[PDB]
Amino acid sequence: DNHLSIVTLEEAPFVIVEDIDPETCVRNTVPCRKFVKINNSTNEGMNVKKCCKGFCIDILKKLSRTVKFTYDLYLVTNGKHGKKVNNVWNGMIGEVVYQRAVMAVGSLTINEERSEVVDFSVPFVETGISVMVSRGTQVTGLSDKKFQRPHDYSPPFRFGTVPNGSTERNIRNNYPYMHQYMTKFNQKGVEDALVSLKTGKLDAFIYDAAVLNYKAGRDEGCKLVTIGSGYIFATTGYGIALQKGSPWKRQIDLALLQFVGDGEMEELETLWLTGIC
Amino acid sequence: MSTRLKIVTIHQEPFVYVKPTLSDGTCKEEFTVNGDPVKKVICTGPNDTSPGSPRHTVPQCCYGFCIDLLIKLARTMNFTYEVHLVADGKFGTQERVNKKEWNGMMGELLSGQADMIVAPLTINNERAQYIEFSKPFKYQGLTILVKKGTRITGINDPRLRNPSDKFIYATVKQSSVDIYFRRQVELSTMYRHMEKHNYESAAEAIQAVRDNKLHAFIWDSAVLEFEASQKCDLVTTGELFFRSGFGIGMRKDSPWKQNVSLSILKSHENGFMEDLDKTWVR
Ligand SMILES: CCNC(=O)c1c(C)sc2nc(Cc3cccc(C(F)(F)F)c3F)cc(=O)n12
Ligand SMILES: N[C@@H](CCC(=O)O)C(=O)O
Ligand SMILES: [Ca+2]
Repeated sequence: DNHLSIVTLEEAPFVIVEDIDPETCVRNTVPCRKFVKINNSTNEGMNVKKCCKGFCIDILKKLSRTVKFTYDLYLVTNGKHGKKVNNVWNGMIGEVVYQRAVMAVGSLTINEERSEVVDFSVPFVETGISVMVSRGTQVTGLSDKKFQRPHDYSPPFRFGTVPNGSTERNIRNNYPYMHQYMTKFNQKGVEDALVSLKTGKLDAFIYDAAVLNYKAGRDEGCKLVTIGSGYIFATTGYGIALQKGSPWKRQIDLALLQFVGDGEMEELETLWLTGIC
Repeated sequence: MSTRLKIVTIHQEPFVYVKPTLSDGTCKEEFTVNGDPVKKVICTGPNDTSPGSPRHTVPQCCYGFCIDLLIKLARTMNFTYEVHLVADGKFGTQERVNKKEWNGMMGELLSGQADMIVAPLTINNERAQYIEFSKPFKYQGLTILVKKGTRITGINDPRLRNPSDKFIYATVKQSSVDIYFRRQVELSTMYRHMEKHNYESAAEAIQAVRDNKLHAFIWDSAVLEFEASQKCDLVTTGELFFRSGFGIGMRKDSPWKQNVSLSILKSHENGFMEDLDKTWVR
């Protein structure tokens, strides 16, 4: 019982999805399947063979080798990272909860409500909530009065997040006025948000610290920056989600702690996350 | 009859301050700059800190980041407790006796002398094989403390990588830093120098840097930076290496482990941990 069903989600540079050789998965890529629908009037669809790489994919390769398991990697199609709807989990969290996956590998934020339904590994990427602005925008951080009391300003500060993830959940829990205000500025994804920040349609973009630090490091002309020295509110980490009571957790934690000690994590950070800016 | 959890901690400012009680046996009522009262606990511990010497246990006063964290954990989870300082004054390493033994707070937790470790205890592979660590309450790293005037690039400075009896450096004996410099083959040269000068405590070592007895002290950034900001005659040098977290330590069969990590995650998410960080560290 060594061959494991593993779920992932694309989010550069953590998980990058590519098309297969027009015949298999070359280089540092691993095979990952994605279930694609024939149409929207059916449940019928087909698995499309893709290729996966990135920081989290390298961690999965090291774990597979160290912990001695083989796997069938697939991309989640029902939601993204994980959202609880009327006590029903979707995304990568849902796949683990409903036992369609042994583990979820990716840019998956550890938080209290997810920890109630899945077991998380020790953290292996430092993250939390950061604020991206165009260089020169004056905000102290998430607790600035421009965020906390937006209508005290003329015109009010325009800021949003990509909903349904750990960032929105945290803001909903901590800052009720800010949350109900932000919803008109919900962004479909990170690429749309960055373009809204550049087209002057958004003043600030609040999201996962690790992904924003990466995007700031590669921004063309280094126009978009994270506030402070890349300050992190609600500090947390990415972790591997495993089913509660999983026999795999002990060895995965021990292997991740071994990787940090040997400087193997620092190498992955150099290879995938560092940038020009 | 006591079903109270036995908590082991260690003297380590700004996480754990240790002070004498007043003559009535109570703790001096003190306040923060925020005007709030400093929460304090009675913590029993040896008076004679010297090694290979008799340990006379006396009630003392404990406070700080880790005590505030314990109070919140006990409040949240509804457990009763009693605090004591580790009898041998160490964090904990596994040493060869054929048999191997854990010392420090690690040894106390494994023997049953303690039910939980609440201290700035580094989460590492060696310890995680024997105990359960909570999700981290703090993420930090290793840095170097020197007397002001000394110039060092960091860990990769020729004065560290090529040791001599001219420049003396060390860390704390039987600690996670001791473990790290011993495990890593690339740090063997560095370890061979250190094993001759390593101190019994971080406080003994920080004092020896001030007294020009020790030239460089390699330790946790969360402790060193606090010390550097308080004592301006000492400065932290170089960039951070060996990043690691601090966690609550429990035995693998503890019924509290899931709720200890859930409480730590709740505290990071609602700003409580950042409040502790503002009160004690920054
Ligand atoms: C395998 C051991 N892991 C590490 O040494 C490690 C990284 C390598 S990146 C990272 N990031 C945090 C950030 C963090 C701070 C506070 C609380 C949490 C959380 F509770 F979520 F775990 C964090 F993840 C903590 C942490 O230990 N690591
Ligand atoms: N990493 C986040 C997704 C992005 C975010 O909401 O900041 C999560 O696991 O929910
Ligand atoms: Ca663990």
